[PDB]
Amino acid sequence: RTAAGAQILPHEVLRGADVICYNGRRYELETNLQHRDGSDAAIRTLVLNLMFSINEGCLLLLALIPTLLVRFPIYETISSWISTSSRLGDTLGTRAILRVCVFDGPSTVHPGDRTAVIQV
Amino acid sequence: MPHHPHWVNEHLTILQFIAPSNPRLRFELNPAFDFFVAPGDVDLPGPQRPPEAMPTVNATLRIINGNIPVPLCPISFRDCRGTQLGLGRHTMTPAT
Amino acid sequence: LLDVEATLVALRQQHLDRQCYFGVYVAEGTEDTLDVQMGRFMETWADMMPHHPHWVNEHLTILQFIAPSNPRLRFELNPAFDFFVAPGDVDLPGPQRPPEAMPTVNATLRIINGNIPVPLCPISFRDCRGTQLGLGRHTMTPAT
Amino acid sequence: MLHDNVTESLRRITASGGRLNPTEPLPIFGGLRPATSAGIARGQASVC
Amino acid sequence: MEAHLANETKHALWHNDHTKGLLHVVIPNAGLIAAGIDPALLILKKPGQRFKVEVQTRYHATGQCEPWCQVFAAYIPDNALTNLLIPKTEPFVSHVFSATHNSGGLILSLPVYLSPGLFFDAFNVVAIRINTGNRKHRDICIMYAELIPNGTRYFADGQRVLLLCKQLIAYIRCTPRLASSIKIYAEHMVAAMGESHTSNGDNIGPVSSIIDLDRQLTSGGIDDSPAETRIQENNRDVLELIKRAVNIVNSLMEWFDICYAQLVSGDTPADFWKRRPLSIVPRHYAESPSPLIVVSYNGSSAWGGRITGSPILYHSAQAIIDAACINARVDNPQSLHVTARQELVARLPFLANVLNNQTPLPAFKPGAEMFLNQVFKQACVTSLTQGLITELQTNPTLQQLMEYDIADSSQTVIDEIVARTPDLIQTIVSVLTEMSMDAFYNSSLMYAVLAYLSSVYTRPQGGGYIPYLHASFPCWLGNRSIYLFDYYNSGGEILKLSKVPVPVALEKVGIGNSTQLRGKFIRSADIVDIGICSKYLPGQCYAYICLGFNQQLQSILVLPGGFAACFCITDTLQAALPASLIGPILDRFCFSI
Amino acid sequence: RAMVQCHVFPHRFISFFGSLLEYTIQDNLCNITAVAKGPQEAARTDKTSTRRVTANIPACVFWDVDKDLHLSADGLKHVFLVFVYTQRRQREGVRLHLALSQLNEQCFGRGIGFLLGRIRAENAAWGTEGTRALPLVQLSNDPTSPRCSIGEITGVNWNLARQRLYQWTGDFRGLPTQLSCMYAAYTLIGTIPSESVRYTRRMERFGGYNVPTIWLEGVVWGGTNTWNECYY
Amino acid sequence: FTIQGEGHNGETSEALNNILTDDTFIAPILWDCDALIYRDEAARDRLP
Amino acid sequence: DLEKNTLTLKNAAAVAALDNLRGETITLPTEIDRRLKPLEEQLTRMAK
Repeated sequence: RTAAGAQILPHEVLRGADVICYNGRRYELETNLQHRDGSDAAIRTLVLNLMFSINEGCLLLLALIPTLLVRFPIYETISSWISTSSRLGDTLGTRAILRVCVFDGPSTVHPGDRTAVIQV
Repeated sequence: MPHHPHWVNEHLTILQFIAPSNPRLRFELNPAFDFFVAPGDVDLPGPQRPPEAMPTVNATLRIINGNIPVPLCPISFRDCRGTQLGLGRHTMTPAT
Repeated sequence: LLDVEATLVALRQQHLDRQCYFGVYVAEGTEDTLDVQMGRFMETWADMMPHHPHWVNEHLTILQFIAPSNPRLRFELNPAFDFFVAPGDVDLPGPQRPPEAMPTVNATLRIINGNIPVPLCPISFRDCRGTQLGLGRHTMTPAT
Repeated sequence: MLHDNVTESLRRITASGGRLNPTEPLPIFGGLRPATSAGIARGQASVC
Repeated sequence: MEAHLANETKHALWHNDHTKGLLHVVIPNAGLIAAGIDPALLILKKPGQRFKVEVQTRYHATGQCEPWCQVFAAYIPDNALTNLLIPKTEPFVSHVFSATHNSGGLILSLPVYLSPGLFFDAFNVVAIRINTGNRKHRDICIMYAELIPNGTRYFADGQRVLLLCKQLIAYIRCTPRLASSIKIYAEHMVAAMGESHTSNGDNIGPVSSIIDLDRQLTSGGIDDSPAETRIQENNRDVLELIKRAVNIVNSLMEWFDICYAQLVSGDTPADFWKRRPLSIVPRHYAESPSPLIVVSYNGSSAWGGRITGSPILYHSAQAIIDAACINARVDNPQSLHVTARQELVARLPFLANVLNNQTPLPAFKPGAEMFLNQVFKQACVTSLTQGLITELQTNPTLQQLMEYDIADSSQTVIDEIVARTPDLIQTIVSVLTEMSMDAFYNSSLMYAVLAYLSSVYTRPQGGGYIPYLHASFPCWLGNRSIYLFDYYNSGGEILKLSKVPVPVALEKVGIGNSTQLRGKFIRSADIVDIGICSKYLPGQCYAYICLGFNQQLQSILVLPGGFAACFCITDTLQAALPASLIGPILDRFCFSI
Repeated sequence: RAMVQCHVFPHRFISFFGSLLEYTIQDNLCNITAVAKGPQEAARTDKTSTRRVTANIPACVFWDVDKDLHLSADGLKHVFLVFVYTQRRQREGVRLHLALSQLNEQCFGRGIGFLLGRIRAENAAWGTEGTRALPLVQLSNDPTSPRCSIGEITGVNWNLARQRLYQWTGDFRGLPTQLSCMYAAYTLIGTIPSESVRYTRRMERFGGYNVPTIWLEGVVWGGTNTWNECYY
Repeated sequence: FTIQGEGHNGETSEALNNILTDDTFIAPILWDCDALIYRDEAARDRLP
Repeated sequence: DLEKNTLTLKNAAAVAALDNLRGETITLPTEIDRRLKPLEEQLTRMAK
């Protein structure tokens, strides 16, 4: 969406074929396009940082030594990239704690029934 | 021609008329004033280039027995009426 | 249109017999005059038929073909291809002089529609449905 | 075979009714789970 | 259009070897009606055949050949033009646009030569290999003149897009949905295309806009050549100066793209190139009424593309030849002066190999394989019949010698066939001038004979003779495992009966003295379309005649009646046919790694 | 073979499941319950042949590791499930091994790579399916720096001044490397209540045929199917 | 008797329910020379 | 008998070139007329 907005020439392909099912079912998701929300003001900075990190990581390979190719210390950017990667290493950790132990199935014919759970 | 012809077929009697037809049967509600659809901003007579306005459901007068469908009225009733009316007047079939 | 392979294999392995290959060979002719054609016809009529065909007693068949055993008709396949066995193997056009080749089984598409009496409604049913569909269409006087 | 459009048109013609549409399309890779019936207050019959 | 686009990455990654330039060529399927085959088995039906198409070159008295090209394609029925021109809208397919009964299409790869020394002539025939029946394959053969006609259609493509855009605008405007912003911006865009063209003329003007090919494939061949551009600019300058003299003396789709992406929500490869002018290079013929439309990319500096300046014209290779020919008023360059020959050699390096008279060949006939193979087959059959008749004349003993499984009540007619051997050989000799020659011109016998000669003369420079795929698999190391038997009737008339030969196993019992023959069978679990002629017993109104051949061109007679002759014709072929007749055969049927 | 050759990994959807342990029979019906980690052998269900429960594993459960782990295994061992992947020329296969080592989880990938070093190079060479450097940066960093990424762009249209720039003398589209180097995986499935487990090779007679089996003790199941792979 | 007015993009009723539309089973009496033209214009996609 | 095959192949390969050249010159008179059309306009301007 940001590329289409800032490109003044969007690509006609935006969805393709992305349908999520479950044992032959229908999800009916992403059925709105004109709807706008204020939650997108915080993800633009995140995606910009992610793409900057990707660019610097893929550019440092060709700046150090081309092994696969047959007043400026140039260290502050590398140090900042390493620090941001180390900071995001703990942020990306979202390991689950609770465990689900479903007896038979409550949603086999109708979701929203008696469901079992454990604390392992 | 935007699509296939709507109801040009004339081989429907009871089920061949009530099973596949739905847009042509929804407009038949009461035998007093039929209704029909037409695009909006259309004059009678209209201009050369058809307009592109929002269609509006119009109405058609029933001053004559023309809008009555054929399939729901069998020819047996008409034949019975003709035979009943042909028994009190002169009948000269062969010469005519 | 897909299960005919099994029937073809079955008829190939059945090792059936065939007769009257000259009739089904259909000799072709290019740039041939009528005199040559009639001479060839006379020559074939002289001695071309090995044995008398069995497909000629169709006068009294309605009862005489159903009352006794019908081994030839009981091998009838699905009603989508012809059922006839005769030595063919001809090109387009085929050979001119028909030789004595090995018997083969050939089938065509569903062009034949004359098999109404036996495998479908009988002649009486055909007449009844015809007279039901058509009552009278400009009947003529007996004198005319 | 090369009959997809013809058979789709035939099925549309034969299923273009005007009474009730519980189930009809049944697309590919579809489940079409049965709907929820009533409770335990019903009768008894049979089908054929 | 998807497989070719996926395979284009191999050509895109190429940097060196500019002598093979891949381009998009569309071949109409109008000629498939005369093929006589099933179109269902040509796209996707019963996988396993692995149909492939190969492209090879054919030189003339120079030697060597192109090492083929691994390419493939697929057809598309049911109005391929509709789905290749109109963008794909399968989820919301409706009655969009209007067109007549269209046809299919195919994409074939044809390498081209690009270099500073371009040059152009018509002396090379492109051979196309099709994995179908060899009997009436219905192939085509064209020279290099039709491949490069030096022309393009750049002006006729402008009006084609206008009709489509007008139709799509009318379709969008006919449905009263969305909001008035789309309508008002479309009206503003329409009005922006002209002041008096819309306010005083018409906005859309459907009039008689019918999708048809009338003025698109008729005119526009040579219209953007540099000479034509110079003439046009001179005419425009003349008009401008005339207008100036008369005056002196009297007496922008960004919103459209966004809306299209929002509405259609789907992209096809045939939409990105619509924004730029295209190129059409038709090459029709009288064999079939179907132009050979050629589409070239506009964003790349390929053949026919116009993105940076003057494209490839294939010039500076005809004026010199014409001047040399007209200098002495002689069309043939062989009878020209020494100075003309030297100039032709200097200007054309590739023409120096013809003046030296190397690799002699009668005239210049690229299509010599057909009658060459016909002559080879005739010579081999005459040698075989001479050998069999000589062995029959010099055949010792009489009647049957070994046992032979013959019924007691059926042996009364077995000797009749043996006693008619002179009649049989006379009929075989006489049938050479009566039977059709189109039935044994593409059989397995000629292929086996050609594969047998591959052992001798393994290229002038060497080669291991290791094919990749789709080659002579039955004939790899020896022909003693797979046999070819032809069944013929007896009497005074012999005609072809079977269609495809079936191998028959054979073994010898006795290990000396009077040898015995007893055929066997091998159980196969890969095919069920096997005839019962081979399994037929020797009895039951006699049998056929079999003459097997090994890899050493040794023929063993399997005629029933206790007669067996062994003759070799491997040295007769070399004596009658010298080694100078295998020139084109070695040039074409050769490969190395 | 069809589902493997298409470069599709089905392990991304497999979740942890319990082990069934129950003996019952009915009329064309069988409902077998499952257990988890806990005092299964101490609950004294009294439903087996003996007073306790039976815990056995097939022959293909352990692989030789002493050649690289000659040091004594002083500690609690762990059971790991290994499912490697192969990538060759139109040929592929599966290998559902069962590793059992006392090494750390983070070193399991390194050990697998070291053990399969003779085939890792071949896999990397066969996985490459689907050029001028810039050594003047060290000299142009401080001096002669044409830093005009804003002044020369926001001011001029830049539609005609883009002439020389850089070209890289190449053309590439797509460098798939993440889906080519993935050949090692391990998951913590199954533990042991006690260490120093000794295995004995014996024979068993059950059912309609006698098959070789290995009897073990002090082995339980459970855990989680946490996929944490380390490709090399 | 048959339904007229609906069909595919080519023929509507003639080639579908004419039976003897092909000029091969006709009597061997002719008076014109356009029989071949009619055949190749009718059976265009039927191996002409 | 190879001369007949050779001449048939030559005719088949040359028919495409011949009729392509014939069709290329169809629009040549129209091109000449449209190129000489500005000359008529110049003559009319000179007369005026």
